[PDB]
Amino acid sequence: GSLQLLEIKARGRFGCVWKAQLMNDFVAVKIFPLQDKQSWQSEREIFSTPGMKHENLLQFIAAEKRGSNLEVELWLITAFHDKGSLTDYLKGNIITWNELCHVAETMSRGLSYLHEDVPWCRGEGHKPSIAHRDFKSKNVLLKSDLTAVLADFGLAVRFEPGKPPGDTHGQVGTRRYMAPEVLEGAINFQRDAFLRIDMYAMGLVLWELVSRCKAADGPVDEYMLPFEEEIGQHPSLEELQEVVVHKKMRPTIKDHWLKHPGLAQLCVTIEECWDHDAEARLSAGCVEERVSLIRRS
Ligand SMILES: Nc1ncnc2[nH]cnc12
Repeated sequence: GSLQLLEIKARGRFGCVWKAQLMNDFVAVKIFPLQDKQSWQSEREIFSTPGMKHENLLQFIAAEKRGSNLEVELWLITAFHDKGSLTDYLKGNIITWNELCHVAETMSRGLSYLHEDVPWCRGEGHKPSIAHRDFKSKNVLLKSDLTAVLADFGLAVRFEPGKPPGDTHGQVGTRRYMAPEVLEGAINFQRDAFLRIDMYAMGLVLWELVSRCKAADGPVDEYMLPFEEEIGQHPSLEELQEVVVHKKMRPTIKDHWLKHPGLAQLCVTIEECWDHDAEARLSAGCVEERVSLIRRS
């Protein structure tokens, strides 16, 4: 190769992302140990679906089966986004209202577009809807200009009559971002149903953005993960089930945030996104449109 590995950037779930050098540029190389072949094959099949060339989805370069028995590593080469992920960005920066609006609209744009069935993409073919299945601020990367890029499709599932998937399990996502349906183990293998599970998680990602924005007044608090403040960064299926399902709670929307006309309307939108009733949640496309028209306020 002229592929030259440089440094570890992210420790992913089933794989590990290296900054790497290719030709005169950088590329991200995710390395799967050989027991995670089926995450590498899942993830490469998603990237290989028609119409996945899109400004707000991570871009695919190559998948390499580096060898034969017991030596085999599985490499997946995508574009490298130096600015990194949204969660670490939020960890170290407080963002402007224009930046929030831009990351919110491009992030819902890339999600609505993942979610979208496109009868035909020229030279390529049918793009079915795709549910992410692990949507979170770790999995939203950021361009130089803060444009959102969705990443990490190792759990994504296509809704394509006739091309079925492999083993698809019920509770596969990061626990903190799990819709109550999911926590309770109750999930129809239907497109609308999975989409709405993604939308509950984008709701919490929106919250995270709002929580580190300069909100024309009060001080801005240090970044926390959804529910890190209520239970832990981690604690289990059982505590989330209390706080999220039984007691009905969500990350606090601060009173003083409501005195900004933009943030007031974005929080209304968040609350519809993370509604207990799955059927009451907005689609990604309706969030993209909302965000656009709030910017315009
Ligand atoms: N985790 C990551 N951080 C930065 N750039 C990436 N490009 C692909 N994955 C990436």
